[PDB]
Amino acid sequence: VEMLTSDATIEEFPEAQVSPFFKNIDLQTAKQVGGAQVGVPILVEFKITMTSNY
Amino acid sequence: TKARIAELEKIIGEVKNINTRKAEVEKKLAVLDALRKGRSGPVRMMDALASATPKKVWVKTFSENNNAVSIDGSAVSHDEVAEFMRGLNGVVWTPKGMGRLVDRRRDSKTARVEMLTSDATIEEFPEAQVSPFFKNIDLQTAKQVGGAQVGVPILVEFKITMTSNY
Amino acid sequence: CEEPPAPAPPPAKPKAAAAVPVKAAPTETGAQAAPSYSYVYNPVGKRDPFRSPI
Amino acid sequence: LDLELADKSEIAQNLNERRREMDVLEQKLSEALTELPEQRDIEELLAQINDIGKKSGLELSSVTPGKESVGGGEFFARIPIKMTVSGNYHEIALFLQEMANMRRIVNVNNIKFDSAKLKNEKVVLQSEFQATTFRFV
Amino acid sequence: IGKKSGLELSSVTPGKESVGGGEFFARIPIKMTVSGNYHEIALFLQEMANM
Repeated sequence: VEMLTSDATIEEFPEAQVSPFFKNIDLQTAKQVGGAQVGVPILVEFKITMTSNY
Repeated sequence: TKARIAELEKIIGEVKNINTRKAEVEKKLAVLDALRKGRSGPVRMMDALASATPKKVWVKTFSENNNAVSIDGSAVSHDEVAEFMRGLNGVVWTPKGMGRLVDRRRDSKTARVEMLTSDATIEEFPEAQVSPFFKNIDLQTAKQVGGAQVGVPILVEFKITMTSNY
Repeated sequence: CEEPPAPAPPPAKPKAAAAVPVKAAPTETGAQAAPSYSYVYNPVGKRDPFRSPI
Repeated sequence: LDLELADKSEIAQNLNERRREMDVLEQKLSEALTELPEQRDIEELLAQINDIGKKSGLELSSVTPGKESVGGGEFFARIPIKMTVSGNYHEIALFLQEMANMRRIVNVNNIKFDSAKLKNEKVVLQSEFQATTFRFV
Repeated sequence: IGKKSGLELSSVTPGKESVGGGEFFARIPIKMTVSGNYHEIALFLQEMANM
């Protein structure tokens, strides 16, 4: 779904953390899609990439 | 007059009866929140079935190489991990060597818990010391994992690497 | 004017004094905390692991 | 009569402010708070955080206020402050313990820190501590 | 006493008061970090112990 930024290969430094099991790289993108007169979604489409643990 | 003045002596009698009890609930409970941390303290991160536990608290992974031990653990707060780190050593580490085990950690190819920073090869200068037997290189990382609505751990996940003596 | 105070009464203070007092409270109250402190911590302990693995 | 009517509104308001925080102080098994006195001075909290940071030797790389937690209490809006300081482990333990010994309502909670040097050629720990004070609603 | 002993005072770091280090006293620890010669640090120590 090419609303999305691309990619999946990099090197990561932790800023903040809540799951000890997951290394999210970043919220790669996010765009609030409104819709039209035919219908809504209105919400925030997004994309994330994340390496877990082991 | 004499009616509502009485009303007000009573309402202020309340407000004072009030204000002095707050400063004691206040402090009793600050104590109570130290103590709940004093009962979480002796307890956890990582479930096991052991009669006696060799460490003060439980931890996660332990992997050695007959020169250094790269460990993986968790502690109750900025305190028990400070107690644990003080019990070992403290070091100014400098020229680090990168080696194929680091990338096997980035690869996930050697099983561990990738909250952790990597590495296990460097050169160490002592800052402070408590065990004459152990050269801790540094608290490689530490992150307080909160949990979710399905459950807690709330504690501070951490990682350390340490070469002993002999 | 009003005098050393006013007349007999002294007077008028149904106005001064009535749209004053104040309301006092006076709030003999909201000062400084000792707070309070919690207590630490429960272990006896053991060995297991970690005896065999070191 | 008219001054006493002043005292009645004053003390009724002080009663409301009791209910406000005495009943919050009687709160139960869940989350538990620290004591809440009316601190009501924020900029001095930021300033004193900067000072304890400086005397601990830490570089304060970022202080970021929060949003008030509109559903974090019926009688108090919690404002969280996320602080971001770098230095030695001893110095960040120090910074934390000084903020936990302050005379203001900066309840430090969820802590984190990590090694800020990519290549890891010198010791350095970036630290991000979360600490909040509890304004009224 | 650091300066007259010839030492470079690379860091002085106060502590936290030891809330459970006494019923009648809060102990404040101060960690001092000075560099020089063995004779000079022995000196610095003995002067602080004679203060």
